[PDB]
Amino acid sequence: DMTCHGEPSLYNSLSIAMQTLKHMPGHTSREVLIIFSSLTTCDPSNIYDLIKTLKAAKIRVSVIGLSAEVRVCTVLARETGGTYHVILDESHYKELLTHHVSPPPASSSSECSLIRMGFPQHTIASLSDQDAKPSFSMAHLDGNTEPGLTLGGYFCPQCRAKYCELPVECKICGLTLVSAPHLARSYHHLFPLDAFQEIPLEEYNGER
Amino acid sequence: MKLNVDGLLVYFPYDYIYPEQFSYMRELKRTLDAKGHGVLEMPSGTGKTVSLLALIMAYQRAYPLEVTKLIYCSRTVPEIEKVIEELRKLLNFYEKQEGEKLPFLGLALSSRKNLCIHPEVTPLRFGKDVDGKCHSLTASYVRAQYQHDTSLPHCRFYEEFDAHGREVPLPAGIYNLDDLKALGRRQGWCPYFLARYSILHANVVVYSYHYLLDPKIADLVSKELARKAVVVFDEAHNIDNVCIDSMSVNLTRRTLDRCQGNLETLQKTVLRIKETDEQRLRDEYRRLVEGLREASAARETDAHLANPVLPDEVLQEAVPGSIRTAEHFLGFLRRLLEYVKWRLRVQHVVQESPPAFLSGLAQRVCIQRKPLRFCAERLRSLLHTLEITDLADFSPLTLLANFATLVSTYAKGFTIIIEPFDDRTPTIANPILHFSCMDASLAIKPVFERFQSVIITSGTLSPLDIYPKILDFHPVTMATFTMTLARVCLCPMIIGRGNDQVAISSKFETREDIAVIRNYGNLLLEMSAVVPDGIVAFFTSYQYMESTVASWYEQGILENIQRNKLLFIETQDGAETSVALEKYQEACENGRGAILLSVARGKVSEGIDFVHHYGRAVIMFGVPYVYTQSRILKARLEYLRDQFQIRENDFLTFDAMRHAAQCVGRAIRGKTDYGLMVFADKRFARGDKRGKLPRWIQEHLTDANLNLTVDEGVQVAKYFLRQMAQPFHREDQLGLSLLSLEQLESEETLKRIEQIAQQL
Amino acid sequence: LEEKNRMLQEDPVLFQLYKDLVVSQVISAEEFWANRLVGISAAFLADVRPQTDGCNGLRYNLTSDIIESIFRTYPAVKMKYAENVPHNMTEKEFWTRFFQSHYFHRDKENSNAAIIKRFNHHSAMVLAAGLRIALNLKKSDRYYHGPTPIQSLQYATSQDIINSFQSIRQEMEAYTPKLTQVLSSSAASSTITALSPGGALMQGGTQQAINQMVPNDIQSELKHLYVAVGELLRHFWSCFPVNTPFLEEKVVKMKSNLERFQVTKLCPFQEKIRRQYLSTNLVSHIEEMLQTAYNKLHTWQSRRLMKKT
Ligand code: SF4
Ligand SMILES: [Zn+2]
Repeated sequence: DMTCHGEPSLYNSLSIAMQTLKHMPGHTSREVLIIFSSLTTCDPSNIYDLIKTLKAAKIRVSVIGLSAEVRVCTVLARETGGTYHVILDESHYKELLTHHVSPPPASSSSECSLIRMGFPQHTIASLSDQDAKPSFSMAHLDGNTEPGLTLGGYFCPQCRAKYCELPVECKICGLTLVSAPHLARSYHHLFPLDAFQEIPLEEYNGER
Repeated sequence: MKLNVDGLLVYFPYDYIYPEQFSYMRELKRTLDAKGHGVLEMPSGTGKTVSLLALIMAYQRAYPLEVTKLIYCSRTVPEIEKVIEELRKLLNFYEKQEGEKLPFLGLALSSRKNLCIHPEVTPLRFGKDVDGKCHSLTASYVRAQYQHDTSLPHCRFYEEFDAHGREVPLPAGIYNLDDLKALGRRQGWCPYFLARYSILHANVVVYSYHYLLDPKIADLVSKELARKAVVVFDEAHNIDNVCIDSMSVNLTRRTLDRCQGNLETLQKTVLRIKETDEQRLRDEYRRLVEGLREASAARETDAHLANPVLPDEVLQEAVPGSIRTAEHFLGFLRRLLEYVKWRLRVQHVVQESPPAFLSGLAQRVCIQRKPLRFCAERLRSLLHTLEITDLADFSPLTLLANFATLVSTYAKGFTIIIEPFDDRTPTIANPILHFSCMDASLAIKPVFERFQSVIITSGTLSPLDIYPKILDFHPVTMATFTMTLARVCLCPMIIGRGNDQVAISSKFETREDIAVIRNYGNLLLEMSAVVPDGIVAFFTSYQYMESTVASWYEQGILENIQRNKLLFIETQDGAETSVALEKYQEACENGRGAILLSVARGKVSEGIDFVHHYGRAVIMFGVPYVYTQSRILKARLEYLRDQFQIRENDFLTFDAMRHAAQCVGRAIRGKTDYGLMVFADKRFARGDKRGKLPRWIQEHLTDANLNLTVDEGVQVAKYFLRQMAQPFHREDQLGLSLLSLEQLESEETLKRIEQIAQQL
Repeated sequence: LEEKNRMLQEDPVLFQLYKDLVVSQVISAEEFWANRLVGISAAFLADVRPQTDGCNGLRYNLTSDIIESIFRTYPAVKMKYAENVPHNMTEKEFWTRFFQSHYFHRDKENSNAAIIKRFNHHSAMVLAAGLRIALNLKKSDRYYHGPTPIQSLQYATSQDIINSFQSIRQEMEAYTPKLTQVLSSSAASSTITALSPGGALMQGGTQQAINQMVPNDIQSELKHLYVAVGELLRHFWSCFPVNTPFLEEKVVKMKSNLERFQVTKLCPFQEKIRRQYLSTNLVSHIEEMLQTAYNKLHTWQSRRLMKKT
């Protein structure tokens, strides 16, 4: 229910994204998706310098235009390693989004570091037991609404930080609290299912 | 890549070749087998130049005798630079393929303005000033005196070339204008004189139309050209206009005043030198009476004011004794100038034939044709014998002498038009005489009769029969190469109806219509709001464009257009026009929409090329018919009708369609380049007018897009942009629009290539 | 100071946190603040118009954003403003003159040329101001048995199992459906008892309303203490791992601040619970976290001492 007015500012958005992604570790991939409805944008400074800075920062930028192809956006996507697309219709937009859901292939410059992660259990405290210590969730503390005093939940093995949502990286020690199903949820990408051979029914003399 | 074209090996510098390129190579080889002139039509952006250069190099390697030297004629300096770069890349590919540097020498020729290094002549803003200063610093009489006096003015660049540059010719290779300047600076020589000296040695010589088509400049190149040389003309769709302009003479009242002043100064100088030394006049008289061959053939450096326009037969005859005396010829020139001014005093426009004007001059001024025939020779001798350095101030006298010589010898195909009032401002006394030439073929007549063959190609060659009539010759081959595309890169559309269903037309009666202007403004606004940044709009005339822009601003529609995309409008001044074009290109490369509004006769339509992101949308506002009020155009149309049975309306339509195709045909650079073509006029729907479009463009002109509206055009543009902006792979072009090495060997592919091209 | 004060006013919780950390001498203000620390469009002239109200109202709405855009596009306007406002003329008078001047109302060859030149100059000024790896794993069986630990997979006895496999194969070879043998009244009663409330299957039961046992003010104080301790521990763990000598001093200061906070705020809060004798062990989580941090720091100090041995 917002109001659509003015003109897009690609330079400011890219600068803000780079500032946010400046502190991110190198091994983590930096991916940018841009929805460009208008064909013209206003940049307070030269965008090519920002393009060079993004290239040095190893950030992938993909642009899906709506009206037509933009030469500047195409060059930016090519230099950043991303893909530029143009929307044909709603079905084409959905297909492009589904294609962009899959992780992009890792480039040569992609780092390979052994990151350490913790997998806490769902610690649930019973009021019958004397060891029931209700505590507000750290994530729920961030909201203006009063956090719910939960009897149990997930406690960080590294600093005993309490979180009620997973997979959420621990804010205190920076540890990424994940679960075994979460890790296995991307295993299908590791072993993609190859397309089966298509032989017409008439030419196939076998089981019906 | 190696190509076998009718048993001839071609070293293609790219890994793939278009089928149209193979057909062009085959047809060019067939034409070369006949040693005759030929006309071929090839779509722009198809790499025709690369194929032509490769085939010429293959022919030279196989048979140097058949093509002793290649001649390339172009339009602008950037074209020469691009040709030099492409030929250098091809030579590098040849050297890599063969492992050795071939003994191949290529050279580009330009004026002294683009080849001067002297610091004093550098800041000059005009080539004529540069030429005059160079002549003053490199005069033959000045050089001889400077030999005994170093303090005298001189140019070391030419002197060192004369002393050192003549013995050692340039090594085999290809050099650019900047490369030539750098070599001259390194060696202390002038690249202009060194290039002129090395023309006879260069296997390929590339220059512009003016350096050879102009008879005044023809001998500066043709003297070192043999009969077996092959001449190439690219984008020569307006060669007739260039020849007419070269053969046309314009005189004004200010020109007459300057001529009178320079004649008075010349008479004073003659009197002064005669008082100082009368022997020079006697020596000049002896030279003239004994023969003009002695002076012309012994000083090749005095070619500053060469006049090779007259046929070689007239050169043998000497100047009549009545005007051999310097004072007699000065009085003759004074009487001629007075008669010309008196004739120009007429308060109405006078149309005359050269024979009638010559007869009138003979009756009044007692001037026979024979003494006036040698006007240029006597003027050249007088200017050479007086050691005149600042010849720039003497230009009007030379122009008048050349005009008189043209009248005295050339009669058929010329018209003298005397207009004392400007067409734009008849209230202003502007007495102007036009010696308009209606026979451009004469300017190309010796070229057909001297060289082995002439190559003519252009992207706007819709009628294949008018050019043989225009140039008065019979080309051996007249073939148009149809363009085959795996992906439709062009969407030409015609919009003769506005939003309010107003009949869109560009006739001068309807040019002042407010409704047409408002419809054009709405169309431009929608195009800016829809089509990408690259927008170019070609109008019909400068005044019409200015009125349309003013009406758009007053209505306020142009304000929203500026809100969508930045607006750049060219002016008459080319200096600020270049800045505007640079700003437009920068904005298009900065992601902000830039819109250009030019005229079909402006500089943009002449020598400006658009990249894929620059030629996204080209819109022609009506058929660019030439302003008929020019009596020169009417006289040319009458002469063409009386000499070639060509209707004036047909010629005007052909010229307008050629201009439109030139404006729009530069928006495509290849298969990967796609652009939008819009023709906002109902007149384009006419069968005669529509049929005068290039075949590679007319074929893609779908009848479903004929005479659409603004909304329909916008929808079609959206569909075309969305379809053609999808990612594409060059592998898809294989077998359909692109041929690999293996695909060439297929006989079915060869049959398809043969079927692609058609001869007429 | 003025800049620092406004930040506290905007967030009263932070101001309360600032008071609890600095005024109570838990941390210094210096260390407190150490951790805490437009394109140009061509429509600025055409779209911006003198707004006419219902009854002779010139609603200028002269926002500074439009004025800055005009100055960037037209330095002459800025020069006139500097040389006239507010001495030669007022700002409103200058704007009225600009509206009434030919500069704004540009609206015949001379007029068309002037309009074209103005548009080209505007476009040029706007443009000028715009700048100012293939993977091949070795042991795929790790995915077959992933994070699942070694299970109790036991292989049976020798060939006799096949004979047992025969027995069932002979047992169910001649099978007939049965109805009475499926369920019995005693089995049904046992199943009901297991499924009855308070049974083995019905694990546990009702619980206690912890919300009413802890006052809402105590809940808010606990939330504030949780936020403060979490921020302090995040700052502590941010230094870890300690790779530079400065991180050692920073972690020592962080531990001192944590101890000061625990003494000054946590302990009086503890009695606040203890005076109310609340049975909820809210402080127990805080104590566990603080002890974990202290043990981690002590262990790292022991490692550092051992590395120097
Ligand atoms: S000789 Fe060459 S360098 Fe010297 S003035 Fe002439 S063109 Fe320029
Ligand atoms: Zn943690």
